[PDB]
Amino acid sequence: SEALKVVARCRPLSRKEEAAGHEQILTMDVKLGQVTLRNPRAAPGELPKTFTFDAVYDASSKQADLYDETVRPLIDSVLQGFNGTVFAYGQTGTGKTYTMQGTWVEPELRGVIPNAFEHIFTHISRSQNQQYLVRASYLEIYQEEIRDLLSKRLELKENPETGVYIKDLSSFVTKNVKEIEHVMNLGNQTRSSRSHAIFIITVECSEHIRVGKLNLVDLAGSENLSLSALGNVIAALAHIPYRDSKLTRLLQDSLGGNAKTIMVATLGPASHSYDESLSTLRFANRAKNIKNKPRVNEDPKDTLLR
Ligand SMILES: Nc1ncnc2c1ncn2[C@@H]1O[C@H](COP(=O)(O)OP(=O)(O)O)[C@@H](O)[C@H]1O
Ligand SMILES: [Mg+2]
Repeated sequence: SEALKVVARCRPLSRKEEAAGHEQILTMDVKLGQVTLRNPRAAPGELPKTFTFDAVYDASSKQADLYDETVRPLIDSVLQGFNGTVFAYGQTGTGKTYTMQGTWVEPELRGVIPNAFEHIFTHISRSQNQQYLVRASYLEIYQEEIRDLLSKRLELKENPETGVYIKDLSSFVTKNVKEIEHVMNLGNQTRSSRSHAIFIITVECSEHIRVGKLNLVDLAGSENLSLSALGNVIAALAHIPYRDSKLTRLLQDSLGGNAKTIMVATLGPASHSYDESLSTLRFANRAKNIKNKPRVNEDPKDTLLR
């Protein structure tokens, strides 16, 4: 058993936003993992609300910090045959994509996905007397239709032993960071604030075989039936209605199941979005009272897939 780990990230205030006359209202205390929100429409005597998380990251926080401190251990577990999930929840414009992919490709500015690639293949090539098979899949849920970004409309099936899976989901084998970076490139080329993006990395490992799955999820902006389903599942967990959306059926394991999960609550510092921030913080605050039970995974001799 283990708690869902929630962390907060806040992007900088923009010139554009200050030009419009918007005050900053989000403050963080990085030592204490805390977020504080001023209500710009607050009565005299009212105290800001403070939320506490496992870690917080503010405007001056760098991409490597967030990776090495919060996410790197999740990916080391995946390398040892655990299932892991990272997902970014937040208002459009607050940095879900910046966090997950990066907007820039340079090593210092990459997001969690391209760093996970670096991490994974460095480990592999440091490894000895051990064969790893890495496969990557890249899909999108839009209007509760699963689309395959690397092909199409795909269907969801729930078999007894194996579990919940997707029919005909393409899944490319990747020897390199170069090769797995090409897959993500072609996926992005096929693709945004209304859709959910899921990047899946599997690592079969033989020394005698383990398998770890990693879901790297960039959700639709919290402003959409799937965000509502996720809203209700979290609330029940913290009868869970997983079947109310394609998204919550897929993340079934990451939310009260067989996986290590990290939520990245992404926030904007500005006064025009007090209510959207509040909603995110409250949601991130429920999420941290969710308990998963991650196990290490066996893998059959026969894992032949196309
Ligand atoms: N921490 C950050 N530091 C610098 N720029 C950021 C940060 N977070 C977001 N941005 C930038 O602000 C914009 C919004 O980020 P994005 O990830 O696209 O938001 P979302 O995907 O949640 O809609 C992008 O241009 C992005 O490059
Ligand atoms: Mg985005």
